[PDB]
Amino acid sequence: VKNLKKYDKNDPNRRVLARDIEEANGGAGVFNVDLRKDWILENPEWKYDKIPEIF
Amino acid sequence: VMAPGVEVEISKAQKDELILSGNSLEAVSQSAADIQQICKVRNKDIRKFLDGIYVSEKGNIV
Amino acid sequence: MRIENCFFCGRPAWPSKGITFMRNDGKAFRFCRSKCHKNFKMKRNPRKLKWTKAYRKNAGKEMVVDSTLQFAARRNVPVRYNRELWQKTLKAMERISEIRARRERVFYKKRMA
Amino acid sequence: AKSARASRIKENHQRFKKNIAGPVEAARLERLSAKLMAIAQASGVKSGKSIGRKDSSIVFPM
Amino acid sequence: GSLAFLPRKRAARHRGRVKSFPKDDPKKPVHLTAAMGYKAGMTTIVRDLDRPGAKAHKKEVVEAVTIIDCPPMVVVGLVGYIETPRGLRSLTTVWAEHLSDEVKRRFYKNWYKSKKKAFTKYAKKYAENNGASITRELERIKKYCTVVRVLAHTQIRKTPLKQKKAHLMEIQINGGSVADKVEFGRSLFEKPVTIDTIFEKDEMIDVIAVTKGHGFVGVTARWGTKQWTVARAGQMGYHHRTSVNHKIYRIGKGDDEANASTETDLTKKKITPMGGFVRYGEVNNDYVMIKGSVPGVKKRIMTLRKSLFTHTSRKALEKVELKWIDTSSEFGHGAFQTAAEKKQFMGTLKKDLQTS
Amino acid sequence: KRGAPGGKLKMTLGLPVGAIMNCADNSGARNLYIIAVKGAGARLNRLPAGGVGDMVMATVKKGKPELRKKVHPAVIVRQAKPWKRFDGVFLYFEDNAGVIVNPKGEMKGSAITGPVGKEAAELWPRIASNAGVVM
Amino acid sequence: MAVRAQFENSNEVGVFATLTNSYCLVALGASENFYSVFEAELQDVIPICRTTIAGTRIIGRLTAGNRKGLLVPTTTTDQELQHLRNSLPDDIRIQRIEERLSALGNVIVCNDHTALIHPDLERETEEIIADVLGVEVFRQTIADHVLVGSYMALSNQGGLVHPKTSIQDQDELSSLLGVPLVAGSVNRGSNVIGGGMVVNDWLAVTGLDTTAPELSVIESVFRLGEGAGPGAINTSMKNTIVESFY
RNA sequence: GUCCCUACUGAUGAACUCGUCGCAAUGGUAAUUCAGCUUAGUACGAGAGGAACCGCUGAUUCAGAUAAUUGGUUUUUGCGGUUGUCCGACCGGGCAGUGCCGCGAAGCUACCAUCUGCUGGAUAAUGGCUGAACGCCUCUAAGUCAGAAUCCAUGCCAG
Ligand SMILES: [Zn+2]
Repeated sequence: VKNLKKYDKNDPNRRVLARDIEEANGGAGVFNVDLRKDWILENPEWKYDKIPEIF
Repeated sequence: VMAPGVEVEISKAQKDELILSGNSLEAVSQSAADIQQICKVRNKDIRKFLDGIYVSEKGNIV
Repeated sequence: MRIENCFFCGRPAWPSKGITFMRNDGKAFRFCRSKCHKNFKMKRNPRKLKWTKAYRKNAGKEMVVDSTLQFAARRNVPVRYNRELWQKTLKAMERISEIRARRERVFYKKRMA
Repeated sequence: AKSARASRIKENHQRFKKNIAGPVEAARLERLSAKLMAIAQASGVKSGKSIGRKDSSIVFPM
Repeated sequence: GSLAFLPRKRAARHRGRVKSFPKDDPKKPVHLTAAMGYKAGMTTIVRDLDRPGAKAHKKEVVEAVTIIDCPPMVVVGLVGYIETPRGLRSLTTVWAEHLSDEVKRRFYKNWYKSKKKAFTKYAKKYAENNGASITRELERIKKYCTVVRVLAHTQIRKTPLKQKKAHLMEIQINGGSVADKVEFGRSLFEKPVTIDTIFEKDEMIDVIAVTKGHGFVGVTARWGTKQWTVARAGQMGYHHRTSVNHKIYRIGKGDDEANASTETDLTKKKITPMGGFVRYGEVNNDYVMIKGSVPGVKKRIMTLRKSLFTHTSRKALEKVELKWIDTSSEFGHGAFQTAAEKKQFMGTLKKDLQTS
Repeated sequence: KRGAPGGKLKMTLGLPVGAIMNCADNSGARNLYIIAVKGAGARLNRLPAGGVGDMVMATVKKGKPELRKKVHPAVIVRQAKPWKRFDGVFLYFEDNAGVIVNPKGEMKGSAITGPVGKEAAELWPRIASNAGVVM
Repeated sequence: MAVRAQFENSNEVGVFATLTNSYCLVALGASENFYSVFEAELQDVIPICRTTIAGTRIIGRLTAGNRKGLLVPTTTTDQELQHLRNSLPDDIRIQRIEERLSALGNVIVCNDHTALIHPDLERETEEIIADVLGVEVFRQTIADHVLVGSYMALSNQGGLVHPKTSIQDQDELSSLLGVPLVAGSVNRGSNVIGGGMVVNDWLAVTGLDTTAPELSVIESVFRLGEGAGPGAINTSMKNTIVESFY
């Protein structure tokens, strides 16, 4: 936190930010969020896998 | 969409200005009118909101 | 998703099937059929009605002490996703199901001895 | 509320048709027609090349 | 009621007709417009919804879906129409050779006592060097027609129905020159065409059917009350309807043996409910699984056709991730997906000991 | 601003106009008498009705005399008539119950006795904050 | 630092957010404005999880936890639980509790050393909280309001309490906790502090209707921003508080 | 203190050999309002306050269907309990115009349940382009551009 840089909307090389990501990839009612993008598993390829629920 | 035979350019002589030239005066003028009509304010104040595309000069290329 | 169990009779309660009763004390009452709901509303004892798992367990019509039933229970502590873990779990579920079938066959044989 | 037959609503529908559904349905049709093609390819008078005659009224009988 | 569904009359035909195919342009690839199927029933599912902007976004929702038994249809003909100042006119039709007994039953009304003599001379026209005349008919279609349709019939003897008479209809070919469409149909002669070949998953379609009859019913139910504008008593039900925008959620292959299995439910089970569809039976063929309610009773003939207009909604551009399909009994309050699950839940029984 | 909630999905309405319900907060009111609902569409001979999460107008039939003085707005919290939630779950409560709220959506009381409807908690943040059991 | 934000158009950020010293939970809905302000304030220092519990957006009033653990009601589904587990590092322990008062964010306030609970919680829930959160659990009613999670917000630097709390009770709570406490309001006169504000040791998010005097009180008591200091309220800002909230 | 013809609404139908697949003259014609999200605490504003176009998601009414689920309905007189009387008693049953009660499939229903409701052209008020009448000027006289939930049609029902 003390090693961070304060966010400002005018700096050229600012942080990307999810607002900018959704504005680039559609809008507020069109962007589809990937809920598994931040999944921290053991093997990174196990993301986007259909976990069985009923057998 | 301009009529066939009318060329429109962003000319670098003055700022925020657009040149619309051609051979058919009717087509040129109608294209200018179409742009001016497409950019018109609604439900605002005419005396306070003063933005749009307007015909500034009329004449000949040569 | 999840497979629920009927509060009254214990049959598998699948999505859409049944009515859920929310009592004012804060506990939820999930039923699998209108039969179960109406029995609960007329306040009969599932421990007395003979077509219920409560009655059958009370009267010892089913096996209740076995590792094949200790292996499955509700989990309140999540485990991090692991493909080997889920696949091996599925195979273990198959093994457990057939072992349970054989044990229940033996139990009902012993009851009908 | 804008009517379902409003001109602005029709124009918005036209844009949506032309910029999303167009490409999506084009790809879908390409795949489907590929499958159709897979299943499908799974003297003039005396030969039929010259299309001749097989075997109330508009005019008054004379 | 609505003055748009009047003269409130019984449907003139049981099959139900398309009445409009989507407009055709040569730039698209060659394809067929419509298909046929038989209503088997309807069931319950759970879909992981991805509707950005909805409160059920990234949530599981329970939906009702209608199941249509769709055995592959057989192409047996090709019809060519011309444009005239009075409309479209069927210039000529050329059939296939070796027609089936079911389509010949369609042609006949008392099939049992009849000498089954339909299209025999036409087959002789193929075989006895009148193929010149047949090619002449094909070339007439090539050089004079503007729209081409293909004659196709269903397979009752695969559908679990007491009926034996099939159903013919013309499916319009779109996307190409008339020559390309003629070659396509001629090559499609004597070949089965599948529903996964005509449609596919995620696609909204239009369903043409005859909604169920209820006989002479008064105004209270006929219109919904407390000159043609005044509510009158008469026939209510058995009405031709074209219902639009129904999402195709799944196409099951019939021979898959795991039609009802999803990537979430690892149960090797098929679409047919435990005990069979009530009043219908089992679905052993290709089946179409579509959202919502659809006109028609069980085992009724149904027409499935492509949308007339390119879609304007995000519900038509969405993927459908299925979680599970209900296979419990429709004959009562069923709670078991499979007989194996029922046996495992209830244990072994007295008749089990007596038989074993 | 009319107290019509936004984004609410369809549910079966269980409390019509002229309906007596319990009061779930410690505001001192015991029962409420729904006389009007917000967002209703006037069609001939139909009595308007409201479901869990709808704002209504009610007169306190019994309770605190300060509250038995004016027509108060109220968000209805519990519904005895069964309704379906989009997860396919049909459910109902033991009684019909609501809480006194201002037109902005803020409660006069400080606590809610009994459980709260999930739709009401989602629709009104203050009820979600003053609720103890949410199902 | 103290920032003002709105979830969708609502000033109650505590209903839709849960901020701790090792993770942040954000309600999922429509746009990414709320997640984005939280991310711009926490640029990947700690994970942020877009989560739903029981198909609701009230995750802030439904979940309680600190940097050592997270507790969710029994109504939480296995999918949501697994989402939380995959999103959060293994150094945080997540559990579902079978409490009748399923409004966990309303019945529990917890800093990283102590927790204060609704007096009618079950004993088993008490040991579960004391074990998972790793805190000393005390039962108390704040300003005679039995929902501590709704009527008080706590951090390891301080704690802001219902505006109508007695001085004796405030002193007793301060002694029992170990941090400074101040009686203040959020969102221009709102008493629901927990529902209108989320705070950790270095970040607070309030509603957009939070006035300047009360935002300065928040920054001061929670030591957010330069010097801060709970004492400055009693020295530098008295005139402001007396003139504004007379 | 004076059951008939016809209109309308549906249903059959002779002759054109029976049948299958079609076309479409003409007639009918359908959707409606609100809200929420983003735009945006933005434009605008001293302050207090505070929009809109595109894009997205729901709800009211209306219309047409449908029954997976969930209620209701029971002559399934299907099963069980129970009152009075009777068949000598048990068992098994009759009678009480369906004795009474509980559950109850199937069918039927229900904005008490669920699904679906679609696009081109030409216009009015009006705003324009070129340009006479009238050596200025002028949207009009010749010519022409846009534009309303309007008009005519497609989609839809009948044939
Ligand atoms: Zn049950």
